[PDB]
Amino acid sequence: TYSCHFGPLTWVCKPQ
Amino acid sequence: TYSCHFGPLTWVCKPQ
Amino acid sequence: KFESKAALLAARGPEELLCFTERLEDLVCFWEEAASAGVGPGNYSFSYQLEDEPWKLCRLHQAPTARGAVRFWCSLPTADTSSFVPLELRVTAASGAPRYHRVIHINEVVLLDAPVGLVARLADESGHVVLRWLPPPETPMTSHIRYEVDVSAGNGAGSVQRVEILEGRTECVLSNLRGRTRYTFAVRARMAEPSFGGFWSAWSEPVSLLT
Amino acid sequence: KFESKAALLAARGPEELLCFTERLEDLVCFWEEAASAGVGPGNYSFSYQLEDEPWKLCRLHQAPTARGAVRFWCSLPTADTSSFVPLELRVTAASGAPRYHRVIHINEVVLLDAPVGLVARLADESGHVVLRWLPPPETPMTSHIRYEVDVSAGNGAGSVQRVEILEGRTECVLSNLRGRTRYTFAVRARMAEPSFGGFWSAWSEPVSLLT
Repeated sequence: TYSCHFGPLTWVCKPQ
Repeated sequence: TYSCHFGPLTWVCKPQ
Repeated sequence: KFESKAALLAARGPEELLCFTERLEDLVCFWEEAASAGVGPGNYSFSYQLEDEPWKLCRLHQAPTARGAVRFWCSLPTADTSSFVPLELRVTAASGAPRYHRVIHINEVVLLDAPVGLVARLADESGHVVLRWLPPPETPMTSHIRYEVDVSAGNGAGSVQRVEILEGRTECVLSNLRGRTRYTFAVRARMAEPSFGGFWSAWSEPVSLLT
Repeated sequence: KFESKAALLAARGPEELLCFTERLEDLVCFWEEAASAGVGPGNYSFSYQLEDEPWKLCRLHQAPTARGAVRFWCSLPTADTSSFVPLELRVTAASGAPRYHRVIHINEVVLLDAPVGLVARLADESGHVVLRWLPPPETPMTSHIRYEVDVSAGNGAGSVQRVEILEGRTECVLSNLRGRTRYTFAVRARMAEPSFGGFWSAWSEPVSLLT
């Protein structure tokens, strides 16, 4: 559903 | 990077 | 009808386009106005657009407000209910005149169903209150939900005492308080920061202990 | 010294393949054994298989252990440190003679660096001690990290007192300690459940305070 990566706090997601 | 979708507890990812 | 009649009378102020999500795959937006002659949905157009997607127009509906005003609404089809992106909303009158303009994040306007299964217990060996419960039914991302416990009752004392609760937690031991006191409890659910945002749910059905 | 020599006289279990991740784009695996006349890293082959990627090889290094045993290690290439897939591991003698075989998940094997900037202060207003620190330097996903606080006291006075701090918190206020005592505090971090798993870090350099 979303595209995520490890950010400095938590997940930075975005809709695929 | 990872493909996550909401889950019961928290996200569910798998590497892209 | 006491609680019911209180609302008819509890007047709010200005109109506003109000949006909210219950699970994270739906979006409902509405507004309410004075009932007026043959002014139905056909006189309005509700246009939305997910950032970088073709502009879209959803179906307006109408139903009455328990107060005699009218309510117009749209339900976005799940497929467009994606989070983490800027959703632009536009409500326009068929004369060309603009009614509302808003930009939102669906992930910041959550309004969960309230918690179920509230059970209270006397932690017999210590002598106190052990508070447990269930999250909004059929709702995801369980380990994001923050809670709020509302302790109260005990004649004349207007204790409506509240204690926050960290996410994913569904148990609280009201360890230290009274002896022979009637106590009634209830609790609210809220999506936690900073990913999500939203509004405080309705109180969960109360539970009464009697120390 | 003392901790080193104490370390040097400690016990020991058998051979065991050991892997761990520090930041979340790296993996180190190693195993120890006895020195050998004519044995080098080129005596075994270290290969891995990141699910549905083909078998690959990692080159071994060899380093002496303070105790007089030798250490074989290798650190995986960045494009291979993916987090939610099974990692096939196998170490074999340079004659195809079998040595090790494990299967892991880089997310379930986190071993973070130690916390930094730990400071202790006396909350003038209430008489309370407030501890502060920062997360392991350059570590991503910091609101998922849990911390444990160690309180070790003066002269003959020391009972073992530890403190659980919830993930995301990088402060803590210790209330209820004896007066004119010397308190030395220290922190250590861990990736919280149920996403990540692993080992508790090393302690941080500590601060000491005269109540």
